[PDB]
Amino acid sequence: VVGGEDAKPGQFPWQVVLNGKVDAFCGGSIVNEKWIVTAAHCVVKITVVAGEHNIEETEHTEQKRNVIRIIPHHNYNAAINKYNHDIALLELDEPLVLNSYVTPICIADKEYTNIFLKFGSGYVSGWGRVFHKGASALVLQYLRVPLVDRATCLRSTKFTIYNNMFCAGFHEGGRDSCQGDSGGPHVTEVEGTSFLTGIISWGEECAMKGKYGIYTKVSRYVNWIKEKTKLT
Amino acid sequence: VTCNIKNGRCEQFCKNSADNKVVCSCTEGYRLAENQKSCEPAVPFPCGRVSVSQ
Ligand code: NA
Repeated sequence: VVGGEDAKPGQFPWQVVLNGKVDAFCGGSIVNEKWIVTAAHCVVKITVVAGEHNIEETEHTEQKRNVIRIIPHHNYNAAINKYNHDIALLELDEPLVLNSYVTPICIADKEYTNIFLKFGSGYVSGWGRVFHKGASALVLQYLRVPLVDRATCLRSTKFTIYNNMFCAGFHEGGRDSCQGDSGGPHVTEVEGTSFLTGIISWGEECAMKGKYGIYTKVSRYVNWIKEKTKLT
Repeated sequence: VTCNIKNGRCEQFCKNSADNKVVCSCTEGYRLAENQKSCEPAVPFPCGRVSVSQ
């Protein structure tokens, strides 16, 4: 996240970090004790860490888990486009122990997830780069990003943006998601309860004036998430 | 009093009901409160809530 702020511990208790050959290569969000939702392009052996705050300090709220199953969305096809239908579910080896630092994100039905995205302001968070081609964050970063209208979003890039994606960010640049944040949450706070409204997906140049961050619209996939991650 | 006006005063979700009334509801882990509008935790660690002192 470029132009964000340090989160306080437990401020985004649904956030997870994905570690592999490189640490903090992507983010994710807790759906429930056994399931994480992330970007399909992020997902090799993956370690999920919930309860994380400072990725260079072994603290006492971290819960590390291994991934036993990867479910990319059935319409995802990286040979066609690495960034279309960019959503996947990760099944953990052993359940997370839910607490103040390890809490699921809420997921509304399709209609309300779309209403919440229409509020026009969401929070993104992650341990991605703090400048374009810069270093990764140590402490979790967060940033409020406004929804960008579709036509502006289309005029900003040569690549095709479908209706299952949205743009968010600032016309002046300086504040955006960045590499390493992909897969993390875009959430909308509704009277003190956060709901998942997007998945951080991609962009071309972090925080560049006239460019925006591209996100997966979660409303299109909530039924699939609820069905795949149901525990009862 | 309709769901299209201030969400029917529902904290989370609203459904239009009979006789120009609404029925509010909440996501998993919350209970609809006695005031008929608010959502109260029904589990120790409900989704989407910041519980650590900020
Ligand atoms: Na840590």
